[PDB]
Amino acid sequence: KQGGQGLQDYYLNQLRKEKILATVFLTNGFQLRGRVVSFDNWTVLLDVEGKQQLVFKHAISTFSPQKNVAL
Amino acid sequence: MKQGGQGLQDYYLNQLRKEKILATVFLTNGFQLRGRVVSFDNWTVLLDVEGKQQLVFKHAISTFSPQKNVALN
Amino acid sequence: QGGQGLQDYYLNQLRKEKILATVFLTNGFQLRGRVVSFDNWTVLLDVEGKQQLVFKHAISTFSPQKNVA
Amino acid sequence: KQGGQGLQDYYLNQLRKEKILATVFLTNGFQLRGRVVSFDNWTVLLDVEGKQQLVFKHAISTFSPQKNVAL
Amino acid sequence: QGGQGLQDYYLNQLRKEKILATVFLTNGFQLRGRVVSFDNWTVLLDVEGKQQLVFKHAISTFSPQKNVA
Amino acid sequence: MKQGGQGLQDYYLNQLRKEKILATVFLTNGFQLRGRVVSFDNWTVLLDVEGKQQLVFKHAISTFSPQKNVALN
Repeated sequence: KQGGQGLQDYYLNQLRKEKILATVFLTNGFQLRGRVVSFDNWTVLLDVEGKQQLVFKHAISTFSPQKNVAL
Repeated sequence: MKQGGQGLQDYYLNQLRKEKILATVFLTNGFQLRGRVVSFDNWTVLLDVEGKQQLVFKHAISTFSPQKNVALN
Repeated sequence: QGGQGLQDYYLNQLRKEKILATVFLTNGFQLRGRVVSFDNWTVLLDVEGKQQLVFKHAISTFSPQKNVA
Repeated sequence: KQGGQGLQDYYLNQLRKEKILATVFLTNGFQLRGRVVSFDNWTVLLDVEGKQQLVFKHAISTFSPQKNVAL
Repeated sequence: QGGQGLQDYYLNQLRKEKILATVFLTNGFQLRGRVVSFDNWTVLLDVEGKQQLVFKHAISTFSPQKNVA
Repeated sequence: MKQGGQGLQDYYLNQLRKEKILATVFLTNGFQLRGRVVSFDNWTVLLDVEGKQQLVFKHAISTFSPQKNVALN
């Protein structure tokens, strides 16, 4: 649903469902290693060693997963 | 009853607000705040930091890092 | 009139009460002044009697000298 | 016309009409000293010592005029 | 389907032609890879067989090894 | 015939494009390019830099600095 974010929504939903570990590079140069708990259009909820991280997507540069998502 | 595509954001910040959970807020410029959520809209967050008020624009916010986890659904 | 009531109210109180505030930019640069006006994208600041038009996308935080009610 | 940019459009139009010199601080830390030739919603056209500068507004931090605009 | 025909066509050619490209981020950081997919906000890159989901707001420029027609 | 609020931008980049005027393009990260406009839409610019193609996102662009001034109206 909602066009122009089919890749984005699918990919983050795969990361979350598959519990794939990923490095999330922020545009400020900081980085987090975690699993996707949830997302909406503007934010992602992360688990980093049992603590919760709410990351704004405008702050995100890259997702780097441990293993690839099936397309 | 929600504006689509911001249900996670709105709920989480509201949970942070209602529970008055202390959080470290990392800004995109590398600055950081330790405080509690007083209010929010679509574009800004109002923080309580040691009894002083900080109005933070969400575009400048990178991460919310809470002291206690928020209950989801 | 939008989903922006917190921001509009707060900047409006800062203006009306003439509260002095430090405005930290995403630059890491900062301005210390009073708000004269704003719309959705900009704020007009008074800094030692001189006018500064700051874009809101460039702004990080408003830090007021005294709290807004 | 066009609500929520009454301050912005008026102020930049005053700078342009009045030919007031201003320092334009960019969010990258660079700065230009010039006069407003034109603007739309996303850009400003600047004159800096006789040469033209097209500045994107998303790149602009602050306008600092030599003299104040009448409100 | 928008005002975004240049961008959509170009990334689509890069993908179809399998052109290797350097992707410079607003970070000053860079990625060297191939485009697997994109939507309006993200691009999927192949970097040495590993997947990188890069947000378009984080991207500065695409620099292709060979020109697109 | 124009999309409101981008008449200056669209005209100027099109003039730069039609005249093939050489320009220095300063990016927000401090990087810079010297080239000519091949194409643009709302979100990107295509550059010719010494015969090589550069697709620049407009959000990463700070300034266009032209070699020759563009004729306005």
